[PDB]
Amino acid sequence: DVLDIDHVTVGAYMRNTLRVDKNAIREDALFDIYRVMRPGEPPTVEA
Amino acid sequence: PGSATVLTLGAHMCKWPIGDPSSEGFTFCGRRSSEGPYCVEHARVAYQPQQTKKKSG
Ligand SMILES: [Zn+2]
Repeated sequence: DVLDIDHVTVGAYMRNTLRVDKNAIREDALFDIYRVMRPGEPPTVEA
Repeated sequence: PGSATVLTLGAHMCKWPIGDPSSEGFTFCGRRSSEGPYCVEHARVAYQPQQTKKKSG
């Protein structure tokens, strides 16, 4: 069980997207989304 | 009772009042309480304990 991705029918676009993002934990993604939505404000896990 | 009156109150000292200002003996703690008006022993009783507040922005 390694992978099933060739270069003729399927692409590695989804896999390549996991190497450009620097966010790993869900809190990091939530903070990034909050910063993108409400810029210039200290994000918190509750808000 | 504290160890400093209302006159000998320097910088980086406790300022939590004890007693009544209109009474005979009214002083403050006067301890190592830098980076804050009140002391560490009273900072948790003065401010809102367990700060849990959030809204939208
Ligand atoms: Zn005090």
